[PDB]
This record gives sequence, C-alpha cells and structure tokens, in this order.
Amino acid sequence: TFFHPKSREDILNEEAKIVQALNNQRELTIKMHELKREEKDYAHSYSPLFSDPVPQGGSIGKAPGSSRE
Amino acid sequence: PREAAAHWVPFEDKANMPDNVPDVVEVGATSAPLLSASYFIGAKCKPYNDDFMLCREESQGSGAIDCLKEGRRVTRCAVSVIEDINKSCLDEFRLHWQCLEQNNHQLSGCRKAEALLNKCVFTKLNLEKKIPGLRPDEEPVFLKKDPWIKPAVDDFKSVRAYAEAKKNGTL
Repeated sequence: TFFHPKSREDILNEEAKIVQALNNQRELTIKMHELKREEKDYAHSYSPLFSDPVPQGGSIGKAPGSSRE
Repeated sequence: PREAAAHWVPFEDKANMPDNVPDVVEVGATSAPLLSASYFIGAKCKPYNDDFMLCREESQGSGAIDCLKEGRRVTRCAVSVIEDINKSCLDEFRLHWQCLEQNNHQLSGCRKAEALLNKCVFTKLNLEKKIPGLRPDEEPVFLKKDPWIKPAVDDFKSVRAYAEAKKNGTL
C-alpha cells in the first residue's frame, strides 16, 4: 500500500520531454557551428559605413586614366 | 612617375608613326611663351581639353591609343592660338616672355607686359584671362594695385612701354 510510484505513462512523457529538449540543443549547436564558418558580408566583417572596399588613392596628381574596373 | 636613378642613357627611336594614324603639327613653343599663352589657350581650348581628359578616363588603360583624335584637336587649337598671337600681338608677347625668362618664370615680375598683352588680345582676339574657383569677393592677384611682392628689377622695355601707353591711353 505504501508503494505509490509514478505511473508508466507520466514517466515516459517526462523522459520524452527531456530527450526532446536535448535534441533541440543538438540542433541549435549544429546550426550555430554552421552559422559561424559561413561567409559574411564585408560590412559585417570590416566596415559598416564605408562598405565600398575599392581603394581610392591620392589626389595631388590624380591622372585621368588611372581609374579602372 | 619618378625620375631616373643611379644611371640612365637617353635613347631615341628613329621610327615613324603608323599609317593609320594621321599627321599633326607640333606646338614647338618653349616654356616661357607657352606659360604666357596658357590662359588664352585655356579660355579657348576648354571643351577640347575636357573632352580629351574625359576620353582618357573612360578608356581605363588604353588612353594612349584611344585618345589620339582628341589630343590632335587640342594641339590644333593651341597652334591656332599661338599663330594668332605671333601674327597680331608679337612684340607684346616677346616683352612678356623675356621679362619672365629674366626671372624664375614668376609671373609677378611681369605684370606690366601682362597688362599690355591682356589688353591687346582682348581687343583683337576677344580672349581674357580669368582665374576660376574664386568668389566675387576675392581680388585676383594680377589686378591688385599695390601688391606686397614686387620684382627685384622691373624690366626696362616693359616699363618704358607701360608709361608710353598710359600717355597714349591704350591702357
């Protein structure tokens, strides 16, 4: 009579909830390992404001014919 | 670019231009008359010079081979300017550039002859000197009445001519 255990069903549901959360952490971990080591944008990596990488040089003797694409 | 360093032998090239590139006369005027005529040239060859530098910019590396027509028109505009000067305003031009050569090509030492030249070419060729980028407030330095900087020796022929021309009212 003093034996008052939790039922089989509630036990199985609790273990299932635990395993579900562990699988959620697994997917989050993989997804972040993938989000890192993914190529970013230049603005996120170097310069948000001057996002044009292209280097403009000096101006004291700017020769027409020195720009190129 | 840079200058030669540590050793350098001049070397020419006795070849001729390709037959697909026509022929153009050269300006053949030296540093001093050319510097005198700079302003009159720029007042007349402005669109042509601008088109030249624009086609050099658009070409993006091939400017030496794509801009030949434009440089040719520039050279011809220049020759027309200097021919108009020598035909019409010769002695005044000679006064200016000799006054320059007896200085360090500082234009400050030649203002009298420069005045006679601007007057004559404005009356005949209708070309005036103008320094751009200035406000209406700023006073251009070639029209200042009593400038701070004056030559070591005002040129003789220039001074005699300036005085005789004020006496004659030409200025």
